[PDB]
Amino acid sequence: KCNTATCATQRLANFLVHSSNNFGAILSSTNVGSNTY
Repeated sequence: KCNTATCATQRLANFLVHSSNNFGAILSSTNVGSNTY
């Protein structure tokens, strides 16, 4: 354990870059075909 706000933000940060980025990654797979995907 680091210090919570430390080790926690470090894990919390793991979902920060994933939970927020993964979105542009899905929106990035819809009109990718435009036609009937």
